[PDB]
Amino acid sequence: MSLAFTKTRSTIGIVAQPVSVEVHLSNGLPSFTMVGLAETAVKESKDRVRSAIINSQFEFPCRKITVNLGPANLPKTGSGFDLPIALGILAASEQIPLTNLANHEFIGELALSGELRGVSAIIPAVLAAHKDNQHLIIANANAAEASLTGHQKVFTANNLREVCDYLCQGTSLQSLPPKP
Amino acid sequence: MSLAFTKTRSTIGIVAQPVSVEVHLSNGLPSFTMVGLAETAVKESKDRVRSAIINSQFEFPCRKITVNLGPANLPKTGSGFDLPIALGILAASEQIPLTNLANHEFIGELALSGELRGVSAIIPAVLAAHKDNQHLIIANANAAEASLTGHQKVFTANNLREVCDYLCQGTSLQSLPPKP
Amino acid sequence: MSLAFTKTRSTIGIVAQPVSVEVHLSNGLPSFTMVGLAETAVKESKDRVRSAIINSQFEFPCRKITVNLGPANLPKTGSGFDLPIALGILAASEQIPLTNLANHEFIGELALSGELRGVSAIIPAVLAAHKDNQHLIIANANAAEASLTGHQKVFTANNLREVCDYLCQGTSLQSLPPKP
Amino acid sequence: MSLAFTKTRSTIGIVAQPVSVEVHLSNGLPSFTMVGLAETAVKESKDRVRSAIINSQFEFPCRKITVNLGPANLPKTGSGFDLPIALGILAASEQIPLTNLANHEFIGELALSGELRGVSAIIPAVLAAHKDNQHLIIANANAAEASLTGHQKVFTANNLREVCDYLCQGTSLQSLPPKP
Amino acid sequence: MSLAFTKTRSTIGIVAQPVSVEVHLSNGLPSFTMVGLAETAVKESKDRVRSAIINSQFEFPCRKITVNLGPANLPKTGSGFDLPIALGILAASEQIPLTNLANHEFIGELALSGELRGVSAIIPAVLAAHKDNQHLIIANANAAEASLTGHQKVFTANNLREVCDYLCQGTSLQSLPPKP
Amino acid sequence: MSLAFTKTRSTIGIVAQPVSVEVHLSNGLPSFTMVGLAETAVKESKDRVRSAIINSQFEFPCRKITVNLGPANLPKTGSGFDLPIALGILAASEQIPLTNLANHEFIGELALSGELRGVSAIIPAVLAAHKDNQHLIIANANAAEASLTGHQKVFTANNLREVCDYLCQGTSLQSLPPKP
Repeated sequence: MSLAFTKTRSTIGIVAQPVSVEVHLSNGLPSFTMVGLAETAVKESKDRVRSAIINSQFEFPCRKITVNLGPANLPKTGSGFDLPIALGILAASEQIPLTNLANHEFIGELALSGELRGVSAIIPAVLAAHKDNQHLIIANANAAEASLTGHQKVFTANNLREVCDYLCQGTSLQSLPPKP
Repeated sequence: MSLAFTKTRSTIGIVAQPVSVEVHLSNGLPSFTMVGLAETAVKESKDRVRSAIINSQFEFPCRKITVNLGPANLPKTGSGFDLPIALGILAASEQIPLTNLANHEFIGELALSGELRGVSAIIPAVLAAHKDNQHLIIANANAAEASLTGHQKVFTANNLREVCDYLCQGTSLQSLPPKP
Repeated sequence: MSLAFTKTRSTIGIVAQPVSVEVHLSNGLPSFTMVGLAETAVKESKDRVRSAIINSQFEFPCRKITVNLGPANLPKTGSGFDLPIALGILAASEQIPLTNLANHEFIGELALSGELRGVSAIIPAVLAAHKDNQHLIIANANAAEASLTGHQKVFTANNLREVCDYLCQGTSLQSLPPKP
Repeated sequence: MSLAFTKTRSTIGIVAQPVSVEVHLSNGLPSFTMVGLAETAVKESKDRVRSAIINSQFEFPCRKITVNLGPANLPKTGSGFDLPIALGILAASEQIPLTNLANHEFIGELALSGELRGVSAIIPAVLAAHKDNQHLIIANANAAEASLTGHQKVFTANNLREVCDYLCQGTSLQSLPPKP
Repeated sequence: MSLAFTKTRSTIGIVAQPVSVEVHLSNGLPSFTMVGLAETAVKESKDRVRSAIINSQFEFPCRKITVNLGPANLPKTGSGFDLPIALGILAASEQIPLTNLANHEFIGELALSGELRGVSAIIPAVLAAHKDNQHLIIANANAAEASLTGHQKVFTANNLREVCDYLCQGTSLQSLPPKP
Repeated sequence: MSLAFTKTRSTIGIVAQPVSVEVHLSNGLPSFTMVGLAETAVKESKDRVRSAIINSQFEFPCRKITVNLGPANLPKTGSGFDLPIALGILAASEQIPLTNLANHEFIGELALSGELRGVSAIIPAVLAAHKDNQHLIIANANAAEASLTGHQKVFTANNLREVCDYLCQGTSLQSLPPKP
């Protein structure tokens, strides 16, 4: 069977509580289910992620998908849950080796072309990821904001193809710009 | 490809936050998903855009239509998203050459005849468009309001066919009144 | 094509905003879609219009109906939108020549037999139609209330067949009784 | 044709406004639509009346029933709309001659088996039916409250077949208020 | 005829209002419809009744059930409507002699297996049953609370099959153990 | 037959009322019904439990599931109802002997891999289970919180297979950490 456990961060107040996106593909009819108290802003990432995956020259599963963005108590608010979901889908469809996601935290928003967009309130997530020793991968638009941290384990990408190539083969991504 | 990008502006308060209308025509059955936090454009812009496209002697895709409006975490209020969405559908269906959509914004609401009615609070959009060096193509009913600025590279249109010809061809569209 | 426009009024407070009912018949399956922020009272006019057209010895289209009500950002409240919509459907289905609907403004709801019924707050609509020099056609029940103002160029009908006859061949259509 | 115009009264505040319950059996698949701002306590009248009409040895049409009860903009709120709706449905089915509902106002809900039940706030309906010159009909349970007025033309009954007889062949409901 | 009039008591304020649970069984496709102001806790009772009936080695009809618990204007907020509904459905499909429900008031919910459970605020129901001289039947768990009154004629049971046998044959379920 | 009961606790106020979980597998089409006053956080457990059962190398019933968690008046508002539901489903589908669950109480949510996660406020459940003398089984993440009571019979586990072996085979494992 195939299931993937991607990591990310959700901000509640000042602390970015860890969140564990958990995709799981079944053999039933091609539905799409999201649980874990997903707010409307994050409950509509279904079609957005579908388009961002199809447009990046990938195979979007024709299978019963079931995302589980939850510790079931915490409601999810931000819009940065598209990159974790897309990478979880790809990893659970065997298009990405699941061992690449060992210790990475992904935060990003996907357009309909696969291009990544900048989420808001990124600093708490970067601080939490640094404190947890995890690698963080964010959209280019947040590179300027996260440059202050000066943490050497943060990478920024332009689109989903960049992140997929980095995970599968490690093409160096883009690092973060120098501290101001 | 079947992916098109368009630009418009949503007015919250006094600022006109740029919006990125993204249309992606998939291969499934007829659908018109409109992700992005639209309130009254959700289920109303669909039918107006469909009828305006059909009545202007255009092919309406018999596919799964996914429309994603600008930033995900930004409620979108006005009714002027019919022209950007219609042009995005036409571009994604190749009925318009999308290589000429880069420098132009679009604002307006479409009737069922393909005619362009006048949206409210338009001058902020003109200011923003000129600041960014973009052509702003608005409905004829807002020509009076747009003429105050006298900004060059701004235009106004009677119906959707006028704009589609101004893009496919290069016919001068309407210009603006000199300064009534 | 199968596309007809009608005019009516929407009374809020002391001002009767102009509303342009727009009807389009497409080739899809049977359906009836309203647009323009129509409230429950307005949005429930579908069945009333259907039965009023059917019982008046007219032909109700089997096509997909699509009614767009005037400005897309103005909620519609009154119940007098049944007559404009019925006339729009008949005009779009070629049952009526649509040149007659040029300068007239129609108000008044429809019973299930095709007979017209009165609607509250009719004086502002009469005033607005007077300022625009538009032939107003209202339900016969509203004659006893409108005629007190002694305003001419306003005609009152009892059933949809009467209005259709007046538009097709100018068969009188009664008139507001003397001020008495 | 298939149409019927029953009558009843709706009580808001102290006054009881006239409410013309109307029916139209259109050709098509089985269906049932209750137009006219009907609240839930009226919207279950669908099943209530269907069961009453199949438990009173009557025929329930297999046609697209369309029960409109206006004035449309009046928020019907009571629950004694089952009897007028059932009578109108029967009349539109040519089971009850429609020449008998000319001067009869009906009130009182229907039990699942056919027996009429008592609705609250009946006195204002009695007062209005007195100030219209109508044969007001109520459930037997309301005889105690109708007696206080002592008015005539206030016949009452226990089940549907009692009131169907008072209309078709067998007159003399013979349940006038106990005391003048 | 597949009809059954069971009875129960609804408690609002201090008085236990009478409730007449009425069940019909049409000849259509399988369905289920609860009529009246059935609150959430009541309308979920459909599956509870179905499971309790199936597990008790009874026969669940494959018909278009239609449960109506009047009056239609009194909210049914309690949860002890499960047992009366199950008994009515059984009696409708010639599974319980209808006559045996002559003067019995049933209160208490069910589980999937059919075992009865206690309900809150039982004393007023017993007081009303004594006043109206009905053979009240309550859940076994409610026996302890229904002792302070000390009224006779009140029976208790744990399984729905016990009540079915008592109604069909008569087995003296229990005797409401006395108090000092 | 295919009916299985499981026990758990819901914290309402300061007390942990028992919540009997009941699972019924009918013969109809594949479905899933959660009867009882279950909030979104609880009725979103269908997908979680299905995925946890499938991914643990178990068999998920291809039947009309019907989950009831009584009483039908307590607003079940916890987040650790997934483990009792999964255990009940497995027992109902003759996958776990039903005699094992006769004395144990279960708590803890599930992931899409079957691993158990830590619910909030486990202490009241431990206190109530000790008072009633039931073997409480909780997720490993709650071991630290459950250690500060000193009560034995608080065995823990990491995934569904662990608890299944604990019941089926008897591989008792894990326990409260010493007594800090």
